[PDB]
Amino acid sequence: TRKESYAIYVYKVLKQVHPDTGISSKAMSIMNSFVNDVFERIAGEASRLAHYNKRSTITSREIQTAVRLLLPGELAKHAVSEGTKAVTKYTSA
Amino acid sequence: TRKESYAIYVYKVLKQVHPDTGISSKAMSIMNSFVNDVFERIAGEASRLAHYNKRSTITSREIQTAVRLLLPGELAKHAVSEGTKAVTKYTSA
Amino acid sequence: AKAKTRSSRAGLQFPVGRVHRLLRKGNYAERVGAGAPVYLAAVLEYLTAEILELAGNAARDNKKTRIIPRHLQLAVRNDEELNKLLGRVTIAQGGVLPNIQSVLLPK
Amino acid sequence: AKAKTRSSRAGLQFPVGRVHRLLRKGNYAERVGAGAPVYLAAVLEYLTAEILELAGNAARDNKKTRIIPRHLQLAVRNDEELNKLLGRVTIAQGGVLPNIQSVLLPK
Amino acid sequence: RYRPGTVALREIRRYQKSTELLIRKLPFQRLVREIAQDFKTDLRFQSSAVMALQEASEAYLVALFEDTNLCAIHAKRVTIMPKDIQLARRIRGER
Amino acid sequence: PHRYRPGTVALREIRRYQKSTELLIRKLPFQRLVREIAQDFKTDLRFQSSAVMALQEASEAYLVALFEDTNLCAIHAKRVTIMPKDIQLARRIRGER
Amino acid sequence: KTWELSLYELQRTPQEAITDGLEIVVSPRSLHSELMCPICLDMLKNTMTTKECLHRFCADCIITALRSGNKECPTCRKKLVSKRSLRPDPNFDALISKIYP
Amino acid sequence: KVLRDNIQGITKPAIRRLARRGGVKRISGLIYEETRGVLKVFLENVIRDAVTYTEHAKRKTVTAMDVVYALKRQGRTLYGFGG
Amino acid sequence: KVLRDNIQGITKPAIRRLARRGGVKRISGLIYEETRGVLKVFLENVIRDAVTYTEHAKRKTVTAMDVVYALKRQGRTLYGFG
Amino acid sequence: HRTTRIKITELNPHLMCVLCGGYFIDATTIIECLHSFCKTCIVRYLETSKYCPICDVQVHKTRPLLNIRSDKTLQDIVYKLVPGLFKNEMKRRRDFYAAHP
DNA sequence: GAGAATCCCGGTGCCGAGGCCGCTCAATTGGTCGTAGACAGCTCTAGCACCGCTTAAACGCACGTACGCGCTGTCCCCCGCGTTTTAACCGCCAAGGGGATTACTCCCTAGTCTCCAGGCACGTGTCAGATATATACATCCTG
DNA sequence: CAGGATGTATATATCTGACACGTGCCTGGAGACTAGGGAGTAATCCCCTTGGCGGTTAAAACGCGGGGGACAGCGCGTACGTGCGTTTAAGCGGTGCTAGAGCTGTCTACGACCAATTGAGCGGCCTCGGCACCGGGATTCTC
Ligand SMILES: [Zn+2]
Ligand SMILES: [Zn+2]
Ligand SMILES: [Zn+2]
Ligand SMILES: [Zn+2]
Repeated sequence: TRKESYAIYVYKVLKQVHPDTGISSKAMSIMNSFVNDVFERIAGEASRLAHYNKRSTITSREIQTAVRLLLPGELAKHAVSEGTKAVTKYTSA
Repeated sequence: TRKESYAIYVYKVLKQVHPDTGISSKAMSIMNSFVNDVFERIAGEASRLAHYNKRSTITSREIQTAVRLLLPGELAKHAVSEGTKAVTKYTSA
Repeated sequence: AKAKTRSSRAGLQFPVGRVHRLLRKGNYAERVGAGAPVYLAAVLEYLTAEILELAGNAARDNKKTRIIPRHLQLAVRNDEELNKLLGRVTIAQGGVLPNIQSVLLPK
Repeated sequence: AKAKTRSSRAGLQFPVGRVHRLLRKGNYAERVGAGAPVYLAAVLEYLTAEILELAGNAARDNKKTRIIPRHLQLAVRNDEELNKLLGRVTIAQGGVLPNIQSVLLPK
Repeated sequence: RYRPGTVALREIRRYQKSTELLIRKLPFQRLVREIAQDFKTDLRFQSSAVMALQEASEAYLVALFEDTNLCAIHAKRVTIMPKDIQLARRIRGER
Repeated sequence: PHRYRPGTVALREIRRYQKSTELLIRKLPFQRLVREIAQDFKTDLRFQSSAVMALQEASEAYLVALFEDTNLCAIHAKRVTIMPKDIQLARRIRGER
Repeated sequence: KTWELSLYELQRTPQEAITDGLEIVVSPRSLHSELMCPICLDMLKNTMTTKECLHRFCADCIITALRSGNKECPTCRKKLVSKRSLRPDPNFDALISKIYP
Repeated sequence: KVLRDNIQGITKPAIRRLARRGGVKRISGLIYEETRGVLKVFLENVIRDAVTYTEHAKRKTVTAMDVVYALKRQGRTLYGFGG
Repeated sequence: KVLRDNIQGITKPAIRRLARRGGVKRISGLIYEETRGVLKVFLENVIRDAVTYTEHAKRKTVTAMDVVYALKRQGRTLYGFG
Repeated sequence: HRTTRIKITELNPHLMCVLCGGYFIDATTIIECLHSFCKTCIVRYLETSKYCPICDVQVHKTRPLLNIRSDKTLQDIVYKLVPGLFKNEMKRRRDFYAAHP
């Protein structure tokens, strides 16, 4: 059956960053594993935060705090900036 | 507001194994933390197992597999045996 | 009919019902089987019994009738399997095991 | 009702809808907010963009046009923050950094 | 007058048989507050929070000192040096 | 005839194996070792090719990291040769022993 | 390995049990080396057996021996992690009770 | 008043006591400074995580629960203070 | 059969190649035996966890997913296999 | 202690092998439950089942021969308790080996 | 300067990366409904700031000594390399085991309601132990 | 080897504050019953794994000469342990304020759930360009 993955989105980001550069199958598998690992890390952190504060919802604030806890330094700062920009764009549109 | 803990149960187990030995408050808090940590570890492993096998229910088989995965060697063997006897006694009623 | 606890039904001292509630409300799975809490309660009870037995033995060696964090630490760290289970675990007021490298011993 | 995807609404390339579905079915919490999938998708997109940019730089510094696990490993371990994030991560076919301790070299 | 090393071994035995905290409470609390001032201003600290931080600090430092002593013994010495600590942390993965 | 001094060929091999990225252990011996070890847990076990490939990749990465730590220990001990004492120190500090 | 039966062991007939009612006599020093605890040098009580070596001890003796000294067997120096490396032996308990009540 | 040079409160006898508990017989002179730096780094990391937890909790006090949660996050899980 | 005495499958040149990739210039004689023992322990742990996963899955083939999950439990998460 | 005299039939239940019905010859014990049988009996039974004959406890996952050990203490115990056991066993051994070289 | 390793340049081929097409199933849109929690308000508690007294402990300094750091010498044991051998690897084949899929049904657990007792907060008597003092024994150091 | 000095575990006596036990109660656990979907079971397809066979070497195994590094012994001088007098501030105990943790009521907006739908994304196919490998010079490293 269908086995979903982030291959097309990773390819879109790769074309956005380096228009003339492609990727291999093993590298796409590496990127898929990385995206899944980071997704599960952030989601588990947000779930732990929500349980810790007796909250039944995972919101943008929980995701932001999870990102700040996990990512170090400049990566965390820029990830928070990108997430905030996406959130405001969503609420504006 | 009541704050539930495993204090009475750990005390009952202590009275079962060492009838004449008491416990301190710090020791009770440490044992409660240990019980909570083992509980969350086993539950998380069972949840991961169920998610990997595309099963929506946590069963005694999942708990047994989690116990086998985390506890090393003789501890795992004895814990599996104890869980098996407990489940057999509970279902034989 | 008369209410009989699931812990008494399974011959366990630990709260099978409370474990079931924590599993259900812990966001671990959509559904939780009936035999799942009993197994987990039995495992928790056995682990608690082992640690308490070792700590009480240490207390009896130290001529004390009260289990303390030092006794808990001695019990945990003197057992290889328990130490592996709690390798990343820090016990408050537990201290460390008496251990001096032979090279540091006087010659 | 002209259907507009949430990823395009938030200006993201990553699948906001798929992330939201994974948040529902990932057994993380009883309910998931509306902005959480967008925030998580933006974070994933930024991390992917940084990793792919560094890998493409590594490949261009190798005079190839296809990103390989060797280039990915070089980028990850040459970025300090990315290496700290992926310290316990092992990339298959990644190799190791070319380095030798100074005492091992003649002078 | 005791020879060097005997009092050190006595102190090792005494501090290994005891479980009390070895860092002074008020200086450690002041250090914690100074460090936390860089993250959020006008913070408050629970006494239990400070005690937990101190217990973690002592446990981490004792483990690091055990690894450092092992490094020093490996280097055929009984004196610990900063490069022993650096090697221990590098192997652990903290640097 | 031409003879290289000790250490030069070793450094050349270090450079070539650090620049290159193929697996260093032999596929069939590693697969046989994996099957022999798995004989203790289950019987008539089967392995996918990707399973043994992942096992080999993880084992080689772990051994390379352990050898890096062992080389650091040997250099710390004012030596160039790795030693079993160095390996034991590295594992004990990492917490594997 | 180390378990292949010899030529004799392939077909050895069972030892017929003495079913007739004859009594056997034993001196108090007959089974000393077999029923003596290596730790307390006394008769066994609540027997525990190590898995790796099949060596018999009293429960309290072996528990204190493991808790105080090293995690090795008092007899063959083979390592045992904890008390879970041993099991009680009701067969030896029964033998002791019937022989010396 | 912003506290300053409070790391100097981590005394040389205290570092020696910690080393003695760790089984160290002889201590060099630079060990004290190195240990002060290492302790400062470790405390910075743990306190940063705890303060982040407190900020998410919409609170102005760091609690023992937040400290324990940060330690569990960093793999240094601590017993005796709840959780 | 039994499949006995196969740990020697890892050859001395293979261990030397791994050390060379690890940046080692000079190798002692007992390093090979020590590395064989360490690798045997590591493989025992990882394969034990993987076989436990497979047995819980009611399957008979150890999968790359099972190996990845075992490594992730051990803290050694591996990328590239899913 | 004093000299003891006891009936053999009272000791048969603790010195007999269940699989063969006879006395323990070359006693071998499974360590997961500490159950003793004759070496040939348990070894022959183990190619057809991985479970204990008595309490049905799984002796091992794959190779049950990995969890059986020679019970030397029990073997000398049954030799001392049963009169003529050692001589009778050696007699059958030499008689079997008197015809096959 | 001789010789081995490796980089730079040009051909060739091959195989899988990327683009295109068809389908399908899940993400969108719209609406309803239930409740999570946002917010305001109140309580009370424990965290902060200050004080003063006592003495535990840190600081500074003197001094001796033992141990870290060259330095040398040796000897033995990995290294490099040549020759032999051996089984890994690639390609190909073939069989069937079981992983994966689909359909059916059944029974097991979420859910709701009612009832009641198990455990939690609270209070109190009591004894395990931290502390104090004195004493005899084990370690250690020097003459 | 012995005698002095010091540290430490042993033997009693205090008194006390934390612990074990009694009690009210109320909220969460237990009994009963329903239903609907998850999972167990059966049948089937074909993917892929196991097993084998034949070359072809790449690579492993063995042996040998030897140079360099590990190990040991030696010497020194400096940095650290030990001890003592002094100075610093930690610890204790009580006081007082109050910012903020924690609990509660309301009602409101936000998220789950359901129906219809359609377009993004996945499976399959095809082709052509990037890269592996080939070989030949040219440069670099080594001895
Ligand atoms: Zn005994
Ligand atoms: Zn033994
Ligand atoms: Zn028999
Ligand atoms: Zn049995």
